[PDB]
Amino acid sequence: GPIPTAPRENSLMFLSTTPDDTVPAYGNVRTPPVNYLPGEITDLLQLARIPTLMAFGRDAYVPYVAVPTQFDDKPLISFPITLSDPVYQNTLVGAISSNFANYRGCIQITLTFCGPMMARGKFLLSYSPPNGTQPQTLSEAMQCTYSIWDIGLNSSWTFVIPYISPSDYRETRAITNSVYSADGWFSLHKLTKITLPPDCPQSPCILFFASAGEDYTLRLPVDCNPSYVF
Amino acid sequence: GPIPTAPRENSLMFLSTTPDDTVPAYGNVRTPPVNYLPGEITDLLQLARIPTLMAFGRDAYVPYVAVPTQFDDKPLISFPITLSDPVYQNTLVGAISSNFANYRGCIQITLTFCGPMMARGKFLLSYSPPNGTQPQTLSEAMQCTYSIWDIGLNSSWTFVIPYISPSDYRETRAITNSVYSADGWFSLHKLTKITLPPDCPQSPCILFFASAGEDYTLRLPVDCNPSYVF
Amino acid sequence: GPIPTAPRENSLMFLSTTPDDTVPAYGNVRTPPVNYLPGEITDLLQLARIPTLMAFGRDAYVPYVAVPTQFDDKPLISFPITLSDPVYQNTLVGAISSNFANYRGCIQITLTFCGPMMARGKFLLSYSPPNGTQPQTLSEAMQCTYSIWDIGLNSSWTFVIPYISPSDYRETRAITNSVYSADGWFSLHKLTKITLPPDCPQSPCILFFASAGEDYTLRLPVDCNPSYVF
Amino acid sequence: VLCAYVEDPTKSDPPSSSTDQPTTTFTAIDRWYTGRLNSWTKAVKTFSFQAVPLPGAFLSRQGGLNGGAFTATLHRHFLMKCGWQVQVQCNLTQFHQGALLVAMVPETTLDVKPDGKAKSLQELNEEQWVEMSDDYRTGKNMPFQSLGTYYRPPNWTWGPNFINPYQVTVFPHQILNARTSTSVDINVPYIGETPTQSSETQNSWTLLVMVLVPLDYKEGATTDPEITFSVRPTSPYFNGLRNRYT
Amino acid sequence: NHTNVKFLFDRSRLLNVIKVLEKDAVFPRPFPTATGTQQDDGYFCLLTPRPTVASRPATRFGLYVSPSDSGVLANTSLDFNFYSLACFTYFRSDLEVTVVSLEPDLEFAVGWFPSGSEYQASSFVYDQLHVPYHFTGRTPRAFASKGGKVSFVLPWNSVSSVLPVRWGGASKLSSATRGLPAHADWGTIYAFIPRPNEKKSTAVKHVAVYIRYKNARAWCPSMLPFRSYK
Amino acid sequence: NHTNVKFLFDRSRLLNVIKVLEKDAVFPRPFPTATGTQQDDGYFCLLTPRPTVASRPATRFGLYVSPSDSGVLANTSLDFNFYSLACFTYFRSDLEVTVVSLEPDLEFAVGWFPSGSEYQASSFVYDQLHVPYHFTGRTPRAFASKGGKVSFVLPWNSVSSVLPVRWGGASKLSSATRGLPAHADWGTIYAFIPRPNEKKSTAVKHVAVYIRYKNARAWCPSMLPFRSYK
Repeated sequence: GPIPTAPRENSLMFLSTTPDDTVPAYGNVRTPPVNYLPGEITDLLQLARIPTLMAFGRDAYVPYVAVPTQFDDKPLISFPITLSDPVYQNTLVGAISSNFANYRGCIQITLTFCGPMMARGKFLLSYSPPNGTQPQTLSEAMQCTYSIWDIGLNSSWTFVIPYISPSDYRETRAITNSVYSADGWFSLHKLTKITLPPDCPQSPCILFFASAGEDYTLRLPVDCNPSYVF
Repeated sequence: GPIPTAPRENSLMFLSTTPDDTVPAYGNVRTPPVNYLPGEITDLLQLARIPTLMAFGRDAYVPYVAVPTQFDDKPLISFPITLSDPVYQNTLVGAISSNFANYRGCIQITLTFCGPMMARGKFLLSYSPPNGTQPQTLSEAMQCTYSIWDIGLNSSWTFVIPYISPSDYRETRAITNSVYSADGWFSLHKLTKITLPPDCPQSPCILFFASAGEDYTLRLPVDCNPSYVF
Repeated sequence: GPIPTAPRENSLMFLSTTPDDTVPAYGNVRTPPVNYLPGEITDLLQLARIPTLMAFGRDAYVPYVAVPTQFDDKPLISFPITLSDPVYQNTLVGAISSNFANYRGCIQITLTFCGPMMARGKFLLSYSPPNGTQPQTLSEAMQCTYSIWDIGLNSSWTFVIPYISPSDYRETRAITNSVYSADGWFSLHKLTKITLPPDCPQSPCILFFASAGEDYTLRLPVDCNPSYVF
Repeated sequence: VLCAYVEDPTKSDPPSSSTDQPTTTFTAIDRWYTGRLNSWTKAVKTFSFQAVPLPGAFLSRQGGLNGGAFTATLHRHFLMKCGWQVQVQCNLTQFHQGALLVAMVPETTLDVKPDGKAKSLQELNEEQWVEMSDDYRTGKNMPFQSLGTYYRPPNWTWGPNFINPYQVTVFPHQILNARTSTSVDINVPYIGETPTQSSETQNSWTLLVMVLVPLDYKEGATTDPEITFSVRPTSPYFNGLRNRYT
Repeated sequence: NHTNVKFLFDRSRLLNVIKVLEKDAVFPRPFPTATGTQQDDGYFCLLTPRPTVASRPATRFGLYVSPSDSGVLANTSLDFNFYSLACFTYFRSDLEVTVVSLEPDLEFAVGWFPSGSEYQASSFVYDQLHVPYHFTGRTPRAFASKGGKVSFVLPWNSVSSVLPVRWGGASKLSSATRGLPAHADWGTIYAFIPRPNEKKSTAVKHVAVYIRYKNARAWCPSMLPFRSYK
Repeated sequence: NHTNVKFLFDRSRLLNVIKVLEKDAVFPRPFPTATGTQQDDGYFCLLTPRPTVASRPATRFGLYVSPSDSGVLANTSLDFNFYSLACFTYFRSDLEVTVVSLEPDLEFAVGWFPSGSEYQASSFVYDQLHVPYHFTGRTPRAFASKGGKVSFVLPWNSVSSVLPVRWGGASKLSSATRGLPAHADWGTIYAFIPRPNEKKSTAVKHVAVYIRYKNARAWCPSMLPFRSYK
């Protein structure tokens, strides 16, 4: 006879993200084949790992950092490492990951010195953990995690920003995210004063990228910000 | 075709304690691991067995019992053995078990003589079954279940209160619970008069605990008393 | 995906005698054991077979039958064999079986002569099938099914009333139940005149019971008569 | 030595919320840190506790608790993850009676003024022993939120960082009785909502000395025993190297 | 095993009675909130057993005794059946939310956004109707039938490993951020009538939010709340 | 794997709020449309994440800022939750349509016609009632219950192999047909009240169209939309 079924309390409820199919209406359709198209994106972490340009206030922002010839004991640029920060809005790290809720991995800033060929000098690349006050002095930059980038064979340096966090994942749209302030600070410092040859232009430009590490992982898709369309 | 199902009389009923799952909305989430935390409470009988302090009216109640030097034929303290009695409200026996409906086991009063070191004496520890009138005389205390606690090597005595009941379980929020009155009476009597040495303080204090035995078992969770929050 | 179920025409119908379970609300309860209680009634035919007293109009009715010394050609008592008859209302045959709809078996009238010890005599025990007129004469009693009960070793006779019926079962609350009238008639006749010794009381009493045979079977529980409570 | 929740609280893996090498050690790890704590007298009532927050004591120096090169390592690393090991001594003689309750309370705000921010060092000297009032029993003194002029301020009647004073023996504890021992020995591992918490703003444990039986001694006998303690972190894992905290 | 932690907290209980949205909401601005801020109060249920105020995690719990007219009253929620049986410090479990209507024949719909994310607060003009941006999104917006109940099980989404039942640190810097965990929540839900904003009614429809903790795991044994002696 | 392309776009989201037909429709005439053309506007939902206008595929997306009286406003749809996470060029998936009513207790019905086909726009006189020709057909006309929801999964029916998220060619010849794909749609749906045209009411009943992309496959990595810096 009839199978006696007791329907549950969520009967006749259309839930949006129900992980199950529905009734096919117009089945038995042979779709045309798509074997000819190359480069199928199986996973959107194939595009967080592609290095895309950052932005810098000096709606006309600048992907590079000008390098003034004045030697000084303060950072040449120092932006905080937060994926809601407006130096990451138009990357592919901070634009994919802003539409999610949690991340875990290593942001990988790829540098590119776009100055002349016979430039010689060193740069210091200090990532700081989130402290109560932003590090400015080069002495305050040596004590953090650093790596010295020379303009030698390395006209392109990929400084892997570490993942140091009291939780397994981080809130990806949050200014604070943690204890008191701003989640860290990358800071490109100039270490020795830069020898630019004459009849070659002074004030070179260093071009910054922002990719993601191989262990970069995301979680919990949220409804995105639809304010790209206005 | 369709499977012919006859839905039951309790269809579209959300019952609170239904022993079954529901539809997952936001699945495929890898939670951060919790292997690092020690001491996972699997079972709340791991905390009924931990000896916690009792209370005594002399909202400033006293965990100990003062011991006056007057020798007397009446109990030094005698509280009834009921888990709704206000000498058990702030233990972990009478606070876990009050939020349930039935118990079965042996309350284990752990004593601790907090007097000076050179005290010498004996105490009698008489548990009585529920009688029509509370036992007061030490002669009325010897005839019940007793155990003689000396201030010798034993400055800490754990008197296991037996479980004698006409039912397999007991109502855990009830003054009466049984035939006429009050479910039993522990009673710490002093047996010999206590020799306290001079230049050591008279009137010592005995500190009482209330744990649960190894066979202590609880049943039928009920909605608790929310009057801790006012 | 979803299993396509077509619910039947009796959906959301609470039927009272549905032979199926329902959702457990407060499960995982270990009940206290009942191994100590003796005499578990598995089946209520364990109490239709226990001989209980009948009633006789002479609300003060009489379980026995007085035996007058007048010898006579008419029955000493003759009640009809119907389980709605008021000589069966307070037995355990006619009180269990009245709350059902059908029966099948042999009513077993257990006699007990409660007179003095030196009584000597015979009794005739004639069950009649349902005839158009009740048998009265002892000559009309010999031609039916009879058995001669002597006051010898047998001061207790269990006359098994046969089951003779045109249907496999009988309506158990019905005056008529069959062709014209009253379903049969047990009749205790006195056969020889009863020798009671002097200085022993005249007019003895015979005590009647009403049990059920070993093949007595019942069927179709109905809603009972709630007029015991007014 | 009352180990907590494990056989060996020294066993501790590095945190899984870091990508860098943890600074597993510093220049003096097999030494204790001795600090003063207020003396216990007759006027101390029942349940008047005294909390020593860890690692809140190495920073504020509660009772001369100088952290040496552990405070100067805690200020130079962001995430810190250690299991503590305290040792409270108190010279209970034969001439005293009473019983302290030395526990290691997980995650409470007992150094917080039931009426403001965090306690100073002078205000820990004025009161000397924090009386178990209705606020500390109901948790009504963990710091209330500044809601602002818009929301009407509710009547805060309860807060989940209370002390039920009759239930403090559930924690890792040893009773400093007058006639069994004179010192306790508690060793606890790391706990926390994360695999490693912060350094400047964590309170994962709290040394807690609670008077269960009030001190009584005869006049002219041994008077007013002092309370010391000795905190020592077991297997720390410092992550996030940076300069000194500002 | 009725004291089993996985069994004891695995049952539905009330958390908050929140109001149902009828327009594009303004999420409550963080503390402190000055007067004159136009926002929508009490429409959001921060899914946490810890005390809340204005749909944000609170340090203490506070109700109202004499709620006079001046000021905006704040929806403060607490899980009364939790803390009376929460003799522990940490508690990770997967939440099961059930949203029962408190309005006769209401068609509502339940949004959600994870721990750390935020409400999307605007509206797009579909067909000259202000359809808000909480009808869409990558997060579960379950829809109820007319007179039905929304039920789904949410995972442990937060970036904390566990939820601190008792917490003593500081999320931001100190001075009244002691004992206030930031990432101890399964998220936040809110009810909305699935009609556009020009069909906003005048009545203020409430709805009730239930909670079941699937797969409860508790760590670090701690206290139970103080019961008074009055 | 929450960044998985097959997992990320596999969830329901809003597309368009279309009006429900109450007569035999006139499908919107192709662009350009002169004034005075009697037709039925905005009743059709062209099922495509690409921007639409007047139920036909559009090049750009355009909303209204100050919708004054002169002219007929046009139902422009866009999948806001798609393009913010569509960092690719091509996208083939099987569509799952859910049509939720925005009218209290509406009995509607959802037509469909494939990619490249057209609406059948006339009426046959059944029993002196103008029954239109969208009650019949070889395409799915799913019928809703009174207050129910229409849901079915549509296949990739179009003659294009994939749907170009970004397209640069010309479907017809040039001069404003650049970037306008012709066969990038799963079809078109429309809601109709299943009553004949003499029972046409006066109110203008809306309905909402949801979309789930079953078995999403994406090719050719490309950009994400530009987020402003204001």
